[PDB]
Amino acid sequence: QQQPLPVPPLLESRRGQPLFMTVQRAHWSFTPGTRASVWGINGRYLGPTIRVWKGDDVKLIYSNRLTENVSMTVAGLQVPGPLMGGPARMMSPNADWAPVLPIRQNAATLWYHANTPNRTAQQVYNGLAGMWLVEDEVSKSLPIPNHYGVDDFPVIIQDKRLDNFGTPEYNEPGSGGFVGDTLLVNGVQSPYVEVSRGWVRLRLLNASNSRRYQLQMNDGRPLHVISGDQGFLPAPVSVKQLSLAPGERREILVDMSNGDEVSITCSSILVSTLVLTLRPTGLLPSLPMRLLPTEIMAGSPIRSRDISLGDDPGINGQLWDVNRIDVTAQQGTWERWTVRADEPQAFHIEGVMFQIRNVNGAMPFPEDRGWKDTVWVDGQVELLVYFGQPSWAHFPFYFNSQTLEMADRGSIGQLLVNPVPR
Repeated sequence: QQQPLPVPPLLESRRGQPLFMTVQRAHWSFTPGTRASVWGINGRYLGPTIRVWKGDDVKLIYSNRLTENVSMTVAGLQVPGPLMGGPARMMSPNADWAPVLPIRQNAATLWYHANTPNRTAQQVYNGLAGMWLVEDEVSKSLPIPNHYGVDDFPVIIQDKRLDNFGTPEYNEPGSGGFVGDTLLVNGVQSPYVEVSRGWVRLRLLNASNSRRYQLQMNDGRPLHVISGDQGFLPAPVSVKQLSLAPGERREILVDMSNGDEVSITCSSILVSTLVLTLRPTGLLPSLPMRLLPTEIMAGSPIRSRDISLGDDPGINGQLWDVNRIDVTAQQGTWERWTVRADEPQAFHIEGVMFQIRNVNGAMPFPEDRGWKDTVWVDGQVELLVYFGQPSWAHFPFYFNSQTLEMADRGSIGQLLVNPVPR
């Protein structure tokens, strides 16, 4: 018998007031199993789901109540380098950080997490992560499920290794990324979610240190993808197996009208491949033919770049160097980036949005044709990157392996985006 899917509380303003985020040990009552502690935001394991609106200027007030330094970031958020932030905006124990974020991007499922240099893998694993939703006029008008915690749920996936009491424990891997043998969704092992007989929206986010998931429905039906690291696809895409690498987000719609139960499923070997069970209640209450009003146009790349990742920490043969700018781009411009990895892993770029143009010389799958900020690289990919945000030498954007331990080990590069205007 599984436990109910925990629904992170929705944290939004509306009154132009600040969103308070206290990084702290989770309450025992939110901690599994019953001995070791875990972390989160505001007393929870993991954090609340933030919801903001395109056009808002949101005041975030972070407070660090942990015994070590913590820097927090919103992955996929389009803001200037100094607002990201990272090591230059790190919070010492008991200190705070109150940035004002100008939300200007389209609707998307983003996420926030600790990005403390050297401690990212451990801090995210410990529970320093949560979902971040951007809503806009488009998402508000779409005929899709949107009642948060009713027919629209966050699905935060993490693979862990539990101690003798059922509490996730971390052991730094000697090589590569951390891999667990137990799946947790929103902090619970293979939970179920009770839904009515209609469409349900799941916002899938891979918040694991390194594991890449290959998701499918246990009854063989297709997964109807509607987004989108950086937003909606032009129209829904129905796939049999969905890849979800660390840091990727995809929103799917599941039709529970048949009144039957359906589960999403995925050494190294997992104790269970059960991700989330959609348990019908018998209650009664398609999909849209188009999501985005326009399959948005991409610009002409003025330059190309080549990025190489491997089984050894570093990018392009170099470890991350805070003093070194690896790429200098011009804001408002487009570039073609070729990313290669002989050791399969996800790749993330801060301060941009990109469209995958080719995967190993072939077309990318439909679910991968919208705007993104994270990509699974197994061989080579070609990206059409847009630099819509500015950054500065001491507040650069990072591009990195999404394998958390690898990033911690130096698989990070620095991107300077000269401001336009200036």
